Amino acid sequence: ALNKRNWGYNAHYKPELERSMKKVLYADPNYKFPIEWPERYMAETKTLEQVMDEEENWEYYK
Amino acid sequence: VCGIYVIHVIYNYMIPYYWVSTPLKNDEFTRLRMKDYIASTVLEEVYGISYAEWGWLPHDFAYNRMRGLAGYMHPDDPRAMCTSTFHRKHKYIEHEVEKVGDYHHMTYPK
Amino acid sequence: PGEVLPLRIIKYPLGLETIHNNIFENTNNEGNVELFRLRFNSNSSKMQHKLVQDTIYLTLKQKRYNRKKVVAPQIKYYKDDNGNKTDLVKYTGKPYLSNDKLLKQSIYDQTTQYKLIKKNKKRGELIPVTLARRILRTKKTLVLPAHVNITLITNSYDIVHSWFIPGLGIKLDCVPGRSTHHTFFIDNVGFYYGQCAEICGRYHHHMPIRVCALPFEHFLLWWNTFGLPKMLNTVSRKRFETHYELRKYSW
Amino acid sequence: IVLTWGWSSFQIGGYNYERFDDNGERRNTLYWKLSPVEFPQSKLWNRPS
Amino acid sequence: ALFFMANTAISVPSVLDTSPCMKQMLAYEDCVLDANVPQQEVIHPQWPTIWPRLLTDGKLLEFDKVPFHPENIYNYTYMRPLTKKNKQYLYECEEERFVFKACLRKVISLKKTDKHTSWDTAEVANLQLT
Amino acid sequence: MGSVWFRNRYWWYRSLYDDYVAREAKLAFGIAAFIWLPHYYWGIHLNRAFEVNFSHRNYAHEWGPRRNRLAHSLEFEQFDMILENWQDLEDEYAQRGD
Amino acid sequence: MWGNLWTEASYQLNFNIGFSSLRSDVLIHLAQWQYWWWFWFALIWSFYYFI
Amino acid sequence: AQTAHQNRYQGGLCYAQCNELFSFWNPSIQQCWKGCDFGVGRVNDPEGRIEAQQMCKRWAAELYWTYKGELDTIKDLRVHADMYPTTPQNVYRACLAGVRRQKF
Amino acid sequence: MEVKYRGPSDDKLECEFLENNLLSCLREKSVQDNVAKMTCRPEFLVWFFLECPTKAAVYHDPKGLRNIFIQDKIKQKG
Amino acid sequence: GFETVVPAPPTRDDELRMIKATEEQFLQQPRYKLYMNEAHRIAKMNHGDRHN
Amino acid sequence: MDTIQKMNYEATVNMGRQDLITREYTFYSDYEFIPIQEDRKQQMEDALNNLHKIIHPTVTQLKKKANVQEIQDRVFRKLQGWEGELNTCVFSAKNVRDSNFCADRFTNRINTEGVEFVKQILREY
Amino acid sequence: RLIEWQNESSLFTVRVRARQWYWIYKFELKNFTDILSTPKNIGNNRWQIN
Amino acid sequence: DLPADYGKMPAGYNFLTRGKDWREYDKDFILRTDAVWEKFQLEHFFRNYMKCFFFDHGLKKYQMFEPEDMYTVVFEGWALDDLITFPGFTPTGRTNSYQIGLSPRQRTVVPTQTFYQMQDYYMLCGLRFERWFRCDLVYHDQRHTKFDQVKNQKNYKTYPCYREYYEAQYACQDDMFDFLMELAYARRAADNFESDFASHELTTLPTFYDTPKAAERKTYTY
Ligand SMILES: CCCCCCCCCCCCCCCCCC(=O)OC[C@H](COP(=O)([O-])OCC(O)COP(=O)([O-])OC[C@@H](COC(=O)CCCCCCCCCCCCCCCCC)OC(=O)CCCCCCCCCCCCCCCCC)OC(=O)CCCCCCCCCCCCCCCCC
Ligand SMILES: CCCCCCCCCCCCCCCCCC(=O)OC[C@H](COP(=O)([O-])OCC[N+](C)(C)C)OC(=O)CCCCCCCCCCCCCCCCC
Ligand SMILES: CCCCCCCCCCCCCCCCCC(=O)OC[C@H](COP(=O)([O-])OCC[N+](C)(C)C)OC(=O)CCCCCCCCCCCCCCCCC
Ligand SMILES: CCCCCCCCCCCCCCCCCC(=O)OC[C@H](COP(=O)([O-])OCC[N+](C)(C)C)OC(=O)CCCCCCCCCCCCCCCCC
Ligand SMILES: CCCCCCCCCCCCCCCCCC(=O)OC[C@H](COP(=O)([O-])OCC[N+](C)(C)C)OC(=O)CCCCCCCCCCCCCCCCC
Ligand SMILES: CCCCCCCCCCCCCCCCCC(=O)OC[C@H](COP(=O)([O-])OCC[N+](C)(C)C)OC(=O)CCCCCCCCCCCCCCCCC
Ligand SMILES: COC1=C(OC)C(=O)C(C/C=C(\C)CC/C=C(\C)CC/C=C(\C)CC/C=C(/C)CC/C=C(/C)CC/C=C(\C)CC/C=C(\C)CCC=C(C)C)=C(C)C1=O
Ligand SMILES: CCCCCCCCCCCCCCCCCC(=O)OC[C@H](COP(=O)(O)OCCN)OC(=O)CCCCCCCCCCCCCCCCC
Ligand SMILES: CCCCCCCCCCCCCCCCCC(=O)OC[C@H](COP(=O)(O)OCCN)OC(=O)CCCCCCCCCCCCCCCCC
Ligand SMILES: CCCCCCCCCCCCCCCCCC(=O)OC[C@H](COP(=O)(O)OCCN)OC(=O)CCCCCCCCCCCCCCCCC
Ligand SMILES: Nc1ncnc2c1ncn2[C@@H]1O[C@H](COP(=O)(O)OP(=O)(O)OP(=O)(O)O)[C@@H](O)[C@H]1O
Ligand code: CUA
Repeated sequence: ALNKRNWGYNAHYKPELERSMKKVLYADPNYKFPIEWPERYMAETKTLEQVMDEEENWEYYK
Repeated sequence: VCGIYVIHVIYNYMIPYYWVSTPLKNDEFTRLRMKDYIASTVLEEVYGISYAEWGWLPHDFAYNRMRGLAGYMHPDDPRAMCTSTFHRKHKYIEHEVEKVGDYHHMTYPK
Repeated sequence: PGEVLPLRIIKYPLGLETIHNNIFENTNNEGNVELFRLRFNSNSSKMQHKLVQDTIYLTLKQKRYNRKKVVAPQIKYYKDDNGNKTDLVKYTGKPYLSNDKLLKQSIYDQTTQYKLIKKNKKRGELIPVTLARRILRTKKTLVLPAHVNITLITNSYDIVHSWFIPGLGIKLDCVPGRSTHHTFFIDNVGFYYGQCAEICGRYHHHMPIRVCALPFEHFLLWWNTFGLPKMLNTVSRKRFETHYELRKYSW
Repeated sequence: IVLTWGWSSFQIGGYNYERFDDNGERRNTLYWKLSPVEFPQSKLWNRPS
Repeated sequence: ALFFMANTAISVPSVLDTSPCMKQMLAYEDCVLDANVPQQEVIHPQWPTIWPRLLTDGKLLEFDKVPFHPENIYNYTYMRPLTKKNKQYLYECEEERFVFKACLRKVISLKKTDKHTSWDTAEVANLQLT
Repeated sequence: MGSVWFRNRYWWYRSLYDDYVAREAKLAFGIAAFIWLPHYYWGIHLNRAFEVNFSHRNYAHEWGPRRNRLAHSLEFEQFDMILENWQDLEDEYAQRGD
Repeated sequence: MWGNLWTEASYQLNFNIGFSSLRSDVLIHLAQWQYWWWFWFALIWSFYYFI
Repeated sequence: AQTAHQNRYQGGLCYAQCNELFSFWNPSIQQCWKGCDFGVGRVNDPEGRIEAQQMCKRWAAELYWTYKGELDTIKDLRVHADMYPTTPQNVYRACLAGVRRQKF
Repeated sequence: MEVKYRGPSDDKLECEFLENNLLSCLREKSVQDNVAKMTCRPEFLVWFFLECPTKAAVYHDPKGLRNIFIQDKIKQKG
Repeated sequence: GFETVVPAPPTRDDELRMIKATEEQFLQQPRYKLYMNEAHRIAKMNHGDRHN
Repeated sequence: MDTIQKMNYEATVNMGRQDLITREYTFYSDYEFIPIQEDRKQQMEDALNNLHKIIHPTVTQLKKKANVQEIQDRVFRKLQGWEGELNTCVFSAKNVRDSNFCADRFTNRINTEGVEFVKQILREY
Repeated sequence: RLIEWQNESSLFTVRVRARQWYWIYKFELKNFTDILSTPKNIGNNRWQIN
Repeated sequence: DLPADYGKMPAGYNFLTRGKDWREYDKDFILRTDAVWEKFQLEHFFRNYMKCFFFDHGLKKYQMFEPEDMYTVVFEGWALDDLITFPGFTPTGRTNSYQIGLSPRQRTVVPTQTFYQMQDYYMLCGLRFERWFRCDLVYHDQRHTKFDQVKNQKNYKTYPCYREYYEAQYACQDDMFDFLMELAYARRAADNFESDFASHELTTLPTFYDTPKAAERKTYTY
């Protein structure tokens, strides 16, 4: 437990302002990031048209 | 001392050179890397990072830490495997990294 | 020699490409992976085409500075040169870089100034090498980024040479027939001069080197504006072409 | 001749150079924090190089 | 070796950042990175006004008399208008953007005046000495 | 230090070189105890200068681009304020219609 | 000289005794090592002076 | 070089298990050590193990260029002695093996 | 990296060019780039403030900006 | 030839059992036999026993 | 088309037309043989496609490249023996009739013996 | 340790050729894409690839 | 309490703050006493660092030249050539001012560890070129038929030997690559495959890797 470290994984934004909406959105357990952290650093495979269609059809979880 | 050093150099560099001299059907790369590991991973040019503070000052130590991480980022490197880790703080004083392993990128030390 | 046989059966290599974890790379039109290929020879008494040279290199030739007899004015012609060249002259000027970093029109004879400074320049006992670069002038300085590793592959055309930069303390022996690889890392923004450090012959003394390590933004600007256009100048060369390339590849 | 001059000349010279010449600093520079440092004398001129 | 240098100046600390709105800028940049918008112009806090078309059409450059031959998704990232997902994940970062813009406006409003007397010897107050 | 640690000092002198320079070797300590102070202090100063240079290099490498981006954003914000004022003036002009 | 950014790294004078430049990390390390090389000769120099 | 310990002996039994798993000339031992470090303090937790696996995915992606879905579509996750870290799939497999070998 | 100091140039031609670029950018941004052709140069917008503080102050001045807008409208109409 | 069925990834209990087995083997390794930790260590030890 | 498109089309056509210009150059001292006919070429391609169709399920199901490599090596040894037979027969063939006879023999030998051997080895695997 | 044994890890490759009596520097075509794919450091030490 | 839809973008929301009051954000940031001095220093540094171009009173435009030494810039400012119009750091006017690092490495088919001890890399270059030519002897004539060199570039597939080609190019200098390309041309013209000439495997010593069951030789574990 003492030696446990994050090693730079999933080091997303950590809000400091009290009224920043992220400070509540990240607290919300049912929050989906735009892309998974491992995939955030991997090359895209879908074509431009497919990506645009997926983004257009995407719906916010709330 | 010179004779022992020369014997070690021979064992690592001269005799293994003759093991493979033609293309190999099976496991050619494996055998080539087997014969090359003993020569390319000699401690003379690998050991020393464990006591890098002898020559690297704190700020210089952090800069050289990031530089070495970038240089040895390549996974396929037995020399990097045998080299001492760069994920550590200067023993005298650290100014950049407060805790080891608490980064924003798995590769960049900062 | 021996003639190309009428038919050859060639095994398709397997496992060369690990993309998407697909051992088989060739699939038949009917939807079946192909393990073998049949290659047929027609017109056996025929020549074989030479391998097409598909290697593109941006090449900079660094040579010693050449004296200028006359300082020609900057002249720009009209665009849309559908012919060999446009005789009409759009702009003609004599810009000079002032101490204010402005290209102002010169009110002096540039050739006269050049001749006077060539003949009777003022020197001193303790003059910095920066202001005294007599035997350290070249053209097309090599521009690199700073704070990043670069792989330098050293070689020679005729005999052994030495690429020497004392400012960086880097000495690389360029030997014919060898492809020695070196790691190059400049941890600061700076301009470095150098000379050759291996007897080569007539102009061993006069063979300088100029290497400028710049912040990545300036390096990328220089690349896009001077080098990247040249890499396609061999086939396509125009202002619109350069604009298209720089818009298509934006960093 | 042997000891005191040899072991104090370079340090005295560097101290005086820092005093009276700003260790050869080239002025007209901006934001010393970002600017490089012009080091004091470090090569022993009195010692045989 | 062990103590060949014979001394280490541990006292000399890492020089502290003193820029006015560095923290706000870094927070906004981190929020934008989390949003993961392919366009880079969003790095500027005033992107919706500097490039208004980024929300409607996405055409930020006039491609007149110049060919437009995209090859993949990384060719003309600045020519693609923001989608609903990008707009949502950027709206989630408005609070940081407002603070950053307010800090920038305050810095702009602040001006030099003859009242200041330590302007010449401001390096000590800036902590340039070690 | 040296011969005193040995209970056979004659053997200590003989087995090394069969030569006797002990007088000078033991009188040199007094001079050596103070000949090093100027060099040591100048070296401390030089090491501090090197440390400051390294810290400045690290700070530049890490923050110079950040400062440039901050300045760029500040100028863009100035332009944004000017643009807001220009939009207000244009709206007023459209409403009035000279 | 890249604009107002002076990229020149060597400003040695006609009678330079040290390295051409000290901006490079390698040269900085070499200069520091050379300076501290002569620091560890006090006892030997005193002994030779007495001899 | 990129591990959490100055020498492999400082690391616990996981480093020895990695050495046994991979041949002495195979540099996948370093990736196995990275997996061990990721799994330190997480294997004994149902969420910690998944977090360590995701850390392995991220580490492989940062080490080598990779596409989306390759690591998910890897056919066999097992590792043999002569497997080298020449591909993201191999790096990920070695990291997973290290995480599995990790005890605490 | 040593950067040498140099105050704003305040060159007449340079500031005129920068002011023309700024005016074009303002005209396009007022309509939100609803124009046949775009001529905005944000880099030159930055350089305008970096190099010509006097014109920036005039633009910030409510009266100066009003006069500039009136003159621009008159020129466009004529 | 034919390929055997590949088992699903082991669970934490299976990992613990494997760790215990490896520890038992390491302890069983004789002290006076100097064999390096590697994939072929057990094969090398068997070869050495046959050679002895 | 734009200038870039025209250049790309020109490059593609020139790269494809290498044989067009290479045909004009021929060597006098050359053991010229009778090329295999187009019908026989298509028949042999169809036989190869049939072999690939028979082999596709087992190789696709297999997950280790070693077994696929062994199967490929064995099938290649058989096909290479048959290829040597075909080459020696066709090269000495003195007419298109003999060339067609040799090609028909080769393709029939494939379709029967190679098919049986492939089925046997696949069942073994 | 810093100035050697890092050829495998470099941003791009430059070929330096020496001739009688000038230098030649060659940038391979892959250097263009290597430079285009350079990671950017933004935010609190975060890295992004565009 | 929150409205249960906190963070949702309102329909038709526009990213405009034309009439926003910034006084409410004053307490969310802290400015040091030398904010004005810092602003002026930032402006000075940006102007003197990012400005690699110079305005010309003749063309009424910004022009630039390749990096030059201080001697050339100072003592030959009146004699300059190759001036080119300044195009801007980025097409859209954004900032390229970032700290760059090292990009993730490319997967390797022929490892450099085969001859990594040698810094010359001549053996590695030879091996990589041999492997590339082995792949070429298979795919060279199909390159123009069903690969990148097809006329219909829309349905194009990357040449299978691309990675081997790039690795060989990296390992080989241009002159050695030209030598090897001449050898490759001769070998392709002869239509010679190394398989039909190789008989040294008979004289090579046996090893565990030569076992008749290569597939069963390997042992897999989790
Ligand atoms: C060109 C010209 C210019 C130069 C150009 C440059 C040229 C470059 C050339 C480069 C050449 C490279 C090679 C260099 C080497 C060459 C060597 C060579 O050729 O000659 C061979 C030469 C031959 O040997 P040597 O040097 O002659 O040996 C003699 C000894 O070194 C000497 O020691 P010794 O034991 O024989 O005699 C001394 C001893 C003998 O004296 C004694 O009798 C001992 C007494 C001990 C007790 C003292 C206290 C008693 C108190 C009593 C009560 C008092 C009253 C009460 C008061 C109470 C309150 C105050 O007394 C002492 O001084 C020792 C005292 C202990 C010190 C530490 C004490 C710490 C606590 C404080 C105690 C005292 C103060 C407090 C007092 C009370 C406070 C309350 O050297 C060698 O053998 C080889 C040397 C190789 C180098 C490494 C050597 C390591 C081994 C140790 C020796 C180190 C020193 C010598 C090094 C050599 C240089 C000096
Ligand atoms: C009588 C007392 C005996 C004492 C026992 C020790 C001495 C035994 C006899 C001499 C041989 C000593 C060999 C030691 C090293 C063996 C292994 C080896 O070479 O590799 C390790 C190392 C090499 O390590 P490496 O770099 O190859 O590392 C291998 C591991 N990887 C690949 C992962 C990095 O050997 C050397 O570096 C040799 C350097 C030359 C000098 C060696 C001096 C040894 C110590 C002094 C011995 C003095 C003997 C005097 C005898 C007469 C007087 C009594
Ligand atoms: C057995 C033989 C062994 C021989 C070993 C080899 C010895 C080699 C060294 C020999 C040194 C000889 C003495 C040199 C004195 C130089 C003093 C000098 O200029 O200052 C240097 C140093 C240089 O420091 P600086 O501050 O002047 O300048 C540094 C350089 N700048 C400024 C450019 C960065 O200054 C001092 O040391 C200042 C104090 C000097 C005090 C002593 C003055 C003595 C004057 C000469 C002797 C007296 C005159 C009559 C002599 C009659 C003799 C018969
Ligand atoms: C720079 C500051 C000093 C740093 C400390 C460095 C010294 C570290 C200790 C080294 C001990 C091992 C030395 C090996 C070589 C011994 C050779 C020899 O003749 O020994 C047999 C001797 C035998 O001497 P003997 O006189 O009893 O018998 C020999 C005579 N016949 C043959 C007639 C019998 O044993 C010793 O006395 C051992 C002495 C060890 C100390 C070193 C002696 C040399 C002078 C330096 C003294 C240093 C003191 C250090 C104190 C501790 C500080 C941490
Ligand atoms: C069995 C072999 C030994 C074990 C392996 C040791 C390897 C690691 C250390 C090797 C390098 C040692 C030198 C470091 C740099 C200092 C050099 C120096 O001062 O030399 C000048 C000195 C002489 O020059 P000097 O007289 O100018 O010394 C400086 C004088 N003042 C203080 C006035 C400035 O060297 C010597 O002759 C003395 C020996 C060196 C100094 C030793 C100090 C004690 C430390 C313990 C030594 C015993 C070994 C253990 C080492 C600790 C770590 C394990
Ligand atoms: C010219 C006459 C030549 C006559 C002999 C020629 C025939 C072949 C002889 C082969 C002898 C092999 C002996 C192996 C001994 C292994 C011992 C051991 O346990 O090692 C374990 C080590 C490490 O392996 P390990 O320790 O992991 O293995 C476990 C070992 N046991 C079971 C004991 C625990 O083995 C090796 O390192 C492999 C063998 C190394 C051999 C080194 C040879 C050095 C040669 C120097 C240069 C000589 C040039 C001569 C030029 C002549 C010119 C005319
Ligand atoms: C710790 O302190 C120390 C140092 O730190 C400074 C050290 O560096 C060092 C290292 C130093 C060394 C190893 C020694 C270095 C060398 C030294 C000191 C010697 C240097 C000497 C010189 C530069 C002087 C050269 C000598 C000369 C005679 C030159 C000529 C000068 C003069 C005045 C005479 C001119 C005459 C002529 C040219 C000839 C004219 C006459 C004739 C032809 C005769 C005609 C005949 C008739 C009959 C009329 C040490 C040892 C040290 O202890
Ligand atoms: C002290 C006791 C311990 C043992 C001491 C051993 C000392 C060995 C001394 C050998 C001297 C050989 C003759 C003198 C040669 C001097 C010049 C030289 O070495 O030239 C270099 C040359 C290498 O040729 P090159 O074309 O450069 O190819 C190498 C590529 N890396 O070099 C060569 O051509 C190398 C030739 C090597 C021949 C080796 C033959 C024996 C092999 C035995 C295998 C191991 C088992 C048996 C060991 C028995 C030991 C007695
Ligand atoms: C012609 C020759 C005649 C004989 C020789 C006489 C002396 C001549 C002059 C010698 C040269 C002096 C000048 C050059 C060396 C000193 C340089 C110096 O002091 O630099 C500063 C340095 C510490 O500064 P730093 O913090 O690193 O940098 C920031 C500065 N604010 O300073 C330091 O390191 C701090 C120093 C603190 C004060 C030290 C006082 C020493 C007193 C000694 C008493 C007697 C001996 C005691 C010995 C005890 C140990 C055995
Ligand atoms: C006084 C001045 C003169 C002294 C004589 C001259 C020679 C001096 C030699 C150096 C002395 C300094 C001490 C030794 C070096 C210490 C630093 C070091 O090298 O440490 C790293 C490494 C051990 O690292 P690592 O294996 O990871 O540690 C885990 C241990 N369980 O280090 C190693 O490789 C460790 C090697 C251990 C060897 C042990 C030899 C037998 C002694 C065992 C311990 C003592 C037994 C006696 C009783 C102790 C308890 C009372
Ligand atoms: N085409 C390739 N691309 C990249 N790496 C390869 C390639 N071929 C082999 N390797 C490396 O060589 C090692 C051994 O290759 P081998 O042919 O034995 O693998 P395999 O049977 O396909 O399966 P595995 O990936 O499990 O080893 C591979 O693990 C990989 O490290
Ligand atoms: Cu070229 Cu010396």
